[PDB]
Amino acid sequence: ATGDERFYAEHLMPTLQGLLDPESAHRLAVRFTSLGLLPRARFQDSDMLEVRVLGHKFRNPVGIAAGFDKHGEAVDGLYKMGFGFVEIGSVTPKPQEGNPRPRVFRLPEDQAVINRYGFNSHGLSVVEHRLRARQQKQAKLTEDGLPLGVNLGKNKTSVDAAEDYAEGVRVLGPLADYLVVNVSSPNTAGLRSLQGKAELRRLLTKVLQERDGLRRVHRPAVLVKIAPDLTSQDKEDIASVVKELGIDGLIVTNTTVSRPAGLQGALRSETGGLSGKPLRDLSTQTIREMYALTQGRVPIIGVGGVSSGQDALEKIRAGASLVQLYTALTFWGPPVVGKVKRELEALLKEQGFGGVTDAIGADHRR
Ligand SMILES: CCn1c(CO)nn(-c2cc3c(C(C)C)cn(-c4ccccc4C)c(=O)c3cc2F)c1=O
Ligand SMILES: Cc1cc2nc3c(=O)[nH]c(=O)nc-3n(C[C@H](O)[C@H](O)[C@H](O)COP(=O)(O)O)c2cc1C
Ligand SMILES: O=C(O)c1cc(=O)[nH]c(=O)[nH]1
Ligand SMILES: [Cl-]
Repeated sequence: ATGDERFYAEHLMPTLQGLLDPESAHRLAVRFTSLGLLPRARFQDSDMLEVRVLGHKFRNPVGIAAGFDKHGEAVDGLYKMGFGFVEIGSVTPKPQEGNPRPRVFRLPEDQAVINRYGFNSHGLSVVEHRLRARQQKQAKLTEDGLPLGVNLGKNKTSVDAAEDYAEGVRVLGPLADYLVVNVSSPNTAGLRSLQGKAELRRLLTKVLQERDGLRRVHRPAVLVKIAPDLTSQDKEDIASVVKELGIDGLIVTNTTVSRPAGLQGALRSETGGLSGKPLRDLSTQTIREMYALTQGRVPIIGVGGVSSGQDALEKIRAGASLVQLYTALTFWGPPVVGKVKRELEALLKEQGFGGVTDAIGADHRR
C-alpha cells in the first residue's frame, strides 16, 4: 500500500500534472477511472469504518465529492478506488457548456485548486439514461454498503431556480440514494442567495414535496450543500429551516470564494472556488457550527481539504458522519483513498473509539 502511495505522490502524479493542462488532466482521469485503469485498492474495509446514516449502510465513511464525475461516467471505477460512497454532479436540467477555458487552475505550492467550471453539464436526460443502464447494479452496490448520491444544479439562464431543482428531483431522484441541493456554487450568478431564509424555505419545501411524491423504493434522502463563506446569520437561518422542514442532512462545505492570507500560488487571484488544504479548517469549523446549531440531530457530510486520516477524523469529531474529498486526489492520485482509510482506522484505535460512529461529534462532548 505505502509503495504505491509514495510512487503516486512523489513521482507519477507530479509528472502527469506537469505534462497536462488541468482540465485535460481531469478529463483523462474520468476516462481512466471509467475504464477501471486503477492501482490495486489493497485496503480491506473493517467493521470499525462502517456507518449507518441517511437510511443506508456505508461500508466506509470516505466519499468522492461532487465535481469529479459531473456526468455520472465513472461511478463503478470510483467504487473500485475504495470510496464508500459516490456523489455525481452537479447536474443541470438542460445541457450547458459552462464557462470558457481555462477554468481550472492548480496551486501546487498551496495544495489547492481554483475552479470556475460554471456547471458544465450533460444535463438530466443524458445522466438519467447513463444511470438507468446500471440501475440494478447500483441497487446491489447500495445494499452492499456503497450508496450513490446525485448533486443537482440549476441552468445559468433559468428564471425559476426551484423548478430546476424540482425537475432534478423528479428525473434523478428515483436513481439516487440521496440528492443534494447545491445552493453553494461560487460560479453561478445568484445561486448562493438561495441560501437566505424565506426563499430557502420556499425552495426546500418544493424540493421535499417533489421527493415525497416518488414511490417508496425510489425516494431519496435530501441534503443541502452549503458554502464555507456564510455569515453567522445565514448559518442560523439554514439550521432553522433544515430542522423545520426535516431536511435529511447537510454537506459542509463547497469551495470558498475567500482567499486566505498566505496563498503562494501564482494563480491565487483567479476567479473561482478554492479547494484543498487552504479550505480545510474553514470547512471543519463550519461543520462544528452546523452540528451545534442542529443539536447533533442532522447528519453532516464533511468536505474540504481532506487528505489524511487526521483530516477526516477532525471533521468527524467536529460533527461529520461521513467525509468526502476531491482535491487531494489531484495531488496524490487513487492511493489517497486507502491512505485516508488506513490512517483514520489507526487514529480511531489510538483515541479509544470503537468505530467511526463513536467519534461523530466527540469534540462537542469534551
Ligand atoms: C481539479 C481537476 N483535476 C486535476 C487538475 O487540477 N487533476 N485531476 C485529477 C487528475 C488525475 C490524473 C491525471 C493527472 C492524468 C490521473 N489519475 C490517475 C492516475 C493513475 C491511475 C488512474 C488515475 C485515474 C487520477 O486519479 C487523477 C485524479 C484527479 F482528480 C482533476 O480532477
Ligand atoms: C474542479 C471542481 C469542481 C467542482 N464541482 C462541483 C459541483 O459540480 N458541485 C458541487 O456541489 N461541488 C463541486 N465542487 C466542490 C467539491 O465537491 C468540494 O465541496 C470542494 O472541492 C472541497 O473538497 P476538496 O477540498 O476535497 O476538493 C467542485 C470542486 C472542484 C475542485
Ligand atoms: O461547476 C462549478 O464551477 C462548481 C460547482 C460547485 O458547486 N462548486 C465548485 O467549486 N465549482
Ligand atoms: Cl494551472
